[PDB]
Amino acid sequence: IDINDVTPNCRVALRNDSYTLHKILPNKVDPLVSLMMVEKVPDSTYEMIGGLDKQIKEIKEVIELPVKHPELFEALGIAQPKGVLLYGPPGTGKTLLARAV
Amino acid sequence: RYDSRTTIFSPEGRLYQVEYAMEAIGHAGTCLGILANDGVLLAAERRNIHKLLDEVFFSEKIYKLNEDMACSVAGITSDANVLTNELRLIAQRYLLQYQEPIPCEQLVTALCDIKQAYTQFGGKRPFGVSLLYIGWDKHYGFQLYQSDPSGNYGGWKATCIGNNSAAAVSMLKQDYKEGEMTLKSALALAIKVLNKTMDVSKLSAEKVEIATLTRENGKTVIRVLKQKEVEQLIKKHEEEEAKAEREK
Amino acid sequence: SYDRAITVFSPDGHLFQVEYAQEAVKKGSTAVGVRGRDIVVLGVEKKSVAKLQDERTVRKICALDDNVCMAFAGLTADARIVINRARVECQSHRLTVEDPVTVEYITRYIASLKQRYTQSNGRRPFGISALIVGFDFDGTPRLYQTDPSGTYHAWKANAIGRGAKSVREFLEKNYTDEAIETDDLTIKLVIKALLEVVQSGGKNIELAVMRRDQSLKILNPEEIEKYVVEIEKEKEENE
Amino acid sequence: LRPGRIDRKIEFPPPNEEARLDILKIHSRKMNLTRGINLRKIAELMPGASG
Amino acid sequence: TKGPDAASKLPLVTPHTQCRLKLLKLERIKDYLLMEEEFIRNQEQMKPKQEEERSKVDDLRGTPMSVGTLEEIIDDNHAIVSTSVGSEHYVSILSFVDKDLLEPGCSVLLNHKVHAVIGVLMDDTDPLVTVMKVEKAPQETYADIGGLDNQIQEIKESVELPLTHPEYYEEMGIKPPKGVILYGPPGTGKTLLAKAVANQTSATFLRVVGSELIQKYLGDGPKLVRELFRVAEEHAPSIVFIDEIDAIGTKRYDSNSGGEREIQRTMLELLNQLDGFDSRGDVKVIMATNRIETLDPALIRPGRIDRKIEFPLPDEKTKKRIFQIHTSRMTLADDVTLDDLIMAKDDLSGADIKAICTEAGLMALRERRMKVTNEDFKKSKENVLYKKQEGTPEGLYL
Amino acid sequence: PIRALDEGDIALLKTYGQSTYSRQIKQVEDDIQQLLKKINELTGIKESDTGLAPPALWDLAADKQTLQSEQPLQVARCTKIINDPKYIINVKQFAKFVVDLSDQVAPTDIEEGMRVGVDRNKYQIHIPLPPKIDPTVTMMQVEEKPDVTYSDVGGCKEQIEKLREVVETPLLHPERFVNLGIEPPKGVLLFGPPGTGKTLCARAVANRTDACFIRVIGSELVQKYVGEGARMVRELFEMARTKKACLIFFDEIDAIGGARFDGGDNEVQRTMLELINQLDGFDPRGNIKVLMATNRPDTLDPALMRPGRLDRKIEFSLPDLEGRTHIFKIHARSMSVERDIRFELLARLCPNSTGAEIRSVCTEAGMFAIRARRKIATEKDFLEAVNKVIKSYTPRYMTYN
Amino acid sequence: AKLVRDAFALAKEKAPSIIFIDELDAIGTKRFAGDREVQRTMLELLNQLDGFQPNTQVKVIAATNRVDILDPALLRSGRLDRKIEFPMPNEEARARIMQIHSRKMNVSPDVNYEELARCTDDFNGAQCKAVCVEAGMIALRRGATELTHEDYMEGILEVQAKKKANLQYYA
Ligand SMILES: Nc1ncnc2c1ncn2[C@@H]1O[C@H](COP(=O)(O)OP(=O)(O)OP(=O)(O)O)[C@@H](O)[C@H]1O
Ligand SMILES: Nc1ncnc2c1ncn2[C@@H]1O[C@H](COP(=O)(O)OP(=O)(O)OP(=O)(O)O)[C@@H](O)[C@H]1O
Ligand SMILES: Nc1ncnc2c1ncn2[C@@H]1O[C@H](COP(=O)(O)OP(=O)(O)O)[C@@H](O)[C@H]1O
Ligand SMILES: [Mg+2]
Ligand SMILES: [Mg+2]
Ligand SMILES: [Mg+2]
Repeated sequence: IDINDVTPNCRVALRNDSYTLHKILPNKVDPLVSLMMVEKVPDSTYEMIGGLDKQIKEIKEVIELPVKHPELFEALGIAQPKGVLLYGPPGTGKTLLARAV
Repeated sequence: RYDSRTTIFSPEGRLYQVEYAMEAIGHAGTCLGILANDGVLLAAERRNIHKLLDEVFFSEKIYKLNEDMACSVAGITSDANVLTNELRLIAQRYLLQYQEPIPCEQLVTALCDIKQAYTQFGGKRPFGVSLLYIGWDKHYGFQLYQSDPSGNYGGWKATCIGNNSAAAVSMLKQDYKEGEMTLKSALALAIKVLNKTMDVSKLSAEKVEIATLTRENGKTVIRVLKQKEVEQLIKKHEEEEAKAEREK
Repeated sequence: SYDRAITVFSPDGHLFQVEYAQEAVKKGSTAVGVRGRDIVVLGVEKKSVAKLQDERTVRKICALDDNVCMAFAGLTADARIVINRARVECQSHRLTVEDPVTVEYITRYIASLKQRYTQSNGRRPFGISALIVGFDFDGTPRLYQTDPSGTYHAWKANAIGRGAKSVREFLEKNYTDEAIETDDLTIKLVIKALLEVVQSGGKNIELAVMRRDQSLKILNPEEIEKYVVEIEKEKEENE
Repeated sequence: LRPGRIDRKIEFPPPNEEARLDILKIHSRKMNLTRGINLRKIAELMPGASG
Repeated sequence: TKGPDAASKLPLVTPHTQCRLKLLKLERIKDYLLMEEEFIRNQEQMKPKQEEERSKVDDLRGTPMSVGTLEEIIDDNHAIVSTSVGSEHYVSILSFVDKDLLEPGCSVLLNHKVHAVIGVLMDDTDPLVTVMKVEKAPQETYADIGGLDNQIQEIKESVELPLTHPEYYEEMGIKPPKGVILYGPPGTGKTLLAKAVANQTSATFLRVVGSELIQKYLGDGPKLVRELFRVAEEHAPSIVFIDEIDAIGTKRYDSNSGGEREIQRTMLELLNQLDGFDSRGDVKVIMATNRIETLDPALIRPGRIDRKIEFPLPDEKTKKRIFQIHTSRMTLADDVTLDDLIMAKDDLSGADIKAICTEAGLMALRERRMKVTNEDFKKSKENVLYKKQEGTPEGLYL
Repeated sequence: PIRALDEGDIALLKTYGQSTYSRQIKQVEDDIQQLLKKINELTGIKESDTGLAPPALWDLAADKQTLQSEQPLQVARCTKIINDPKYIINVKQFAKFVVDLSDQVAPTDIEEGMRVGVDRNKYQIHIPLPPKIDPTVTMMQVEEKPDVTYSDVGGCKEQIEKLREVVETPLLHPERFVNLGIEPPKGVLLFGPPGTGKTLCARAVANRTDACFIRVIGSELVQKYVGEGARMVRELFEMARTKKACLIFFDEIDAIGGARFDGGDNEVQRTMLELINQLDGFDPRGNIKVLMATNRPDTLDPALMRPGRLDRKIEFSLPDLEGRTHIFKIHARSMSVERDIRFELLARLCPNSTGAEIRSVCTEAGMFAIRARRKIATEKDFLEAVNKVIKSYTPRYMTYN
Repeated sequence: AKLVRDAFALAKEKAPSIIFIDELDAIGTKRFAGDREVQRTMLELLNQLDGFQPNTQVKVIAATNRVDILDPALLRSGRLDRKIEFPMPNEEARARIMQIHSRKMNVSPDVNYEELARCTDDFNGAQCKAVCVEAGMIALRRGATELTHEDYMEGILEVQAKKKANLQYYA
């Protein structure tokens, strides 16, 4: 293990006898924040969302285009949009679109 | 907060109670009036359409104030009744002192002054009644006036107050031909506006009330359309909608 | 916690309700008034009334007497009542004393009514600041401003309503004896002062012009158009 | 809700007539519909469905 | 002493536009970078005494070496060191430890077996504090702010000018303002002016959120604040930026809750460090709040926050400057007359005068155009200005 | 009708445009970032300083001799002595042991309650140790007089006189109080608007305290572990008692002295209850004059504010006109101001402003004089500073006159 | 719990002993991880109280400024039951307090302690002693060898931080 790979707060493992580092180990993540990472993708798909073509395109302009092709924004000279907010009457399809994304 | 009483001024200088009343005026049923070259008309929506309710007056929202005036209502029932009674009293008092009909704007200003006095003196809640005025006078002829809970009136060619007042007013602005509307065209436009101003489809005749002001041989007859002519107008609008969709 | 009653003094001796009422005057259409040797002008901005409403009932410049006119700001409901009471007071003063009501007297009565309304609870202060201008002095032009509080002041040229600070700054740096030496130049000064506050075309400025021993003359849009054309010509000359 | 933390606020109005028909088709794909099951009439019977 | 640990930053490239002059500048910077890399790579390789002393010291020290707290100094070769588990040990002080630094409360380094003191831990800074230190300076400089001139001048006189030209203040006899509060509507340029100051400043810059100063444990909050200010003082010229101050600076009020009383205690520790017994030293505090009416009067009183810089919503000239700044990179078309959108009613902020730019770019992308047009800007404004619902009165006033 | 982008459209957008230099510049930027990271990793050390003395200072090969010969000794306190005598020793938190002395020490040396060292294997007592002197409590002392004297505090003649009568006069001249049978108040609670100058008076007292001055850090008294804050308060008051005529300053007493409520603060409340009985109750406190300050006196527990613990309650009101003028002169003594500056007008233009606001106005006037390259700040600069500092933070003034 | 048990055992060993648990609120807070240890300390005390053989030779006296915060179980029947109530001193109480705490000082025989008691409504014993001490200190300020009634009134003013001035409307 090189000293350059041990960044602060890296959760190393130390040998019991001499306490020498022999591994880097995955970084510690608070137990409760781990459950917020979507490991199993939901079943909702875009074709299941109807009547929201404009909304789907608008959301993909921020969730897909900036990350898929950042060079377009770099050339255009505009900052990549960061966040998108969904609001409307209850049961209109916001969570469905979130699952589809 | 600064809405404990009407007399209290907000730091920005807003009568919070008056604004609250003017916002609450939106709960009232939709009413509108289109000024036409030959007269002016009013349209109202009967929110209560229960089968067990007997229609005895036929003018729940449209009242006759003078021989040449009439004013629709929108707002609290008790406040509306008090305001209409005061309007009749003011008009008849003016007739008695001057022996000629009130020139409309005088009655509007008197009612607005009463409402302003209520919104100023402490211990009185603002009149949450916004009522449209129509009438003809020797000075300016046909006029339509809007009264708000704050006493701020204003001349208007076509306005709607109550439910979805914004949409009705906007699409009246979109399709109102200044100085080229006849009473028949005015009624057609009023029915068209009322059709989508209310969620109820088919614009049932029993659910809409229309009154028209006309100048016939110097009499100023106020006529409340009977159900037959209202149904005829609704059928005409339905046929016009079918013709328009024919293009599709 | 001292801003919920008119008759309650703050620890620093402020009648906070009156100060809040002045904020209402701060929210109205600008009014500019400048008095000349033989002319008194009351500038006003129109608010581009709705497409489908009549502007005859939105009169903001009204004459209390045959030779005294006032332009107000603030809420119209209170301004109308103040105007009506001022008219009744002028007709009563004429009745008791045949001499026509002086501009000073009408301004004093308006201030007295406002003060009486801002002196006890259960009576909200009048949220309109009135610029009363008139040749009622029988050969002398006078202009006054009645604050919503109740104090009046004699002003050669003052501004009320939205943009009052900018219009006052313009008037201070441009109102000189050479400026108002003639009626036309006084009207041009009024138009120029109101132009910085109201950036728009014609019909957005209503000018009430009163000459000595005359009646109010609400200038038609064409005349304001002619004066704006003249001012544009002057600006072109400067460049 | 500042235009730097939230850039795009997409509204989600209750589906209109065609939107309601599309939603009905989406959720009726696995259903065993019968001839004469016109969905336009059903959608017309839902004036303001939440979706 | 421990002079400033100023953030590192590469020089700035002026062309911006992808001209060959920018290519030459970047090539020169890369050449010097490769220069340094080659020099330092050859040094150790090209390299072929103190080794004996180092070996002896490390063999006496042994590994691992425990880090403990020195409780007292009994003799010149004996001290009481309390291990991390709270147990006190009467260990022997070895010769190779400067007795000058050995003071009560310091973190001593001990042998694992005999526990004999072998060294004194100097930094021992709380890891939650060493993170705050700004190492990579943000790229947003002063030229990246449209207008906010008066504000820039005030912030410079408070945090920037005093270091560069202290002569003026020394001769005038006035101690330069050592505290500035940035308050105003959201999206006005508060955090920006902070980023620009951090970029230009040569003093150590510490960033906090006003929510990381609060710790779950009872005494961790005040101690974290004390550690942060001690670290700032260690690097003499320092600027501490507490954004979102209104998180912990809320008006003190009788709270029947340890949470609230703990937050109030954190605020009290902050205001005691800022201006209380003992001078604050040469540490300048910059705070941002979109709500200054809710801050404790003590925290924002003169002496702690000496310049309450106001950040208003941009005016016409400022708005035109923020359109020029955020459209410079963009390839605008010939018909883009920004004045139309610049007019506005009263309520266009930088965030919008930038989201508007981003939305115009995206709408240009929709039509497959990399050069924006006036229609794109109007549509972007209409789409991105939908923030406030009413915020206005009715047609009452005339 | 908006149409999504395809692969060909993306390729043409990223190619149909500027491509003669864009690719080179982008690659140069990416590789420059990579080179910076490589350099940082290559150095990536910043060797942390350790307490290693100069080479000649230690130069000791007998350090290993002392390490191998000497043995670490756990520190413990002998709760009881048994009668060969046996000793009960509490090893802080480890456990309770019944050990006997090693031959090195004599039985007479070890007394009950004395903290003594013990070997890690048998727990035998080997050497006595001086009684614990807490490091935080000891660092809580001043031992460095701040450079603010009473001449720097203006507009508070009565308040300063009362403070001296409480904390200084009884210590310097006990006779004036003993002769007339007057017990001087042992505590003062400086409560007033923030920025009025309570801490300045405290610093002045510490400057001319000529006794033990202890500044109580509110952070240390509030400790993570239960019962640690009360222990710290009890150690501080013991360290005050061991000295003669000590002075304790409980700065920002509202930090811990909140009103008790029914877990809430709980632990801080326990520490407050410990200070309360220390200040007043059984076991008279002694010659320890307590100085407390707070800008919010209404949140203090009534027990802490009762005139038995805070005997004299000095109110630091906003300075009057004379006080403001004196403050202006005090803060403008060093400023290079002109000779015609009417400090009376500047005092009258700050109606309700503390000394801190006066200092802010003085600094603002100096900064204004520095803006335009002038080395003398004229009265106009002070007027502008007053407008910026007080007035900044017409129609309303129209009514007044 | 160990400390409380040891204290009670020491009280037992000495035959005529009394235990004074002052500031009982610290450990007597109503039942709600320091809470656990404090609840355990309380249980120990409630037990050492019930462990007493009735009318034993050890009596426990406790003090508190807040009975509401006190745990109801502490009072009960076999535990501390004699809730001796201490009221804010009455007129006679305040006068007597002033007399007791003004004994050591040179006091003018012209002092009307009854008037002072009337003038110090809502004053506890500690505040009354503070009033006496402040009157003495103020008398020292003027260099007066002997206290005066006006000095006592000024001390009463100073005890609550109040300042009296010649108002321009109270003539
Ligand atoms: N005056 C301005 N000039 C240039 N860019 C600006 C300006 N105001 C805002 N921006 C841009 O918009 C962003 C948002 O502004 P900033 O981060 O300063 O917000 P803020 O005032 O801190 O608001 P908040 O209260 O949300 O933290 C900036 O990072 C910058 O990119
Ligand atoms: N009365 C005064 N005379 C002179 N300078 C003063 C006075 N009051 C405050 N200052 C100046 O302001 C500085 C800070 O004021 P200080 O810390 O004493 O206020 P405070 O009332 O103790 O604050 P807080 O109540 O918030 O704890 C002082 O160091 C001094 O320079
Ligand atoms: N436009 C739509 N297309 C397809 N399904 C929809 C649409 N609107 C609503 N739904 C259905 O309604 C349900 C609402 O779920 P959810 O997305 O959680 O609603 P909301 O976003 O209001 O919380 C979903 O299961 C979804 O299948
Ligand atoms: Mg949902
Ligand atoms: Mg920010
Ligand atoms: Mg202080």
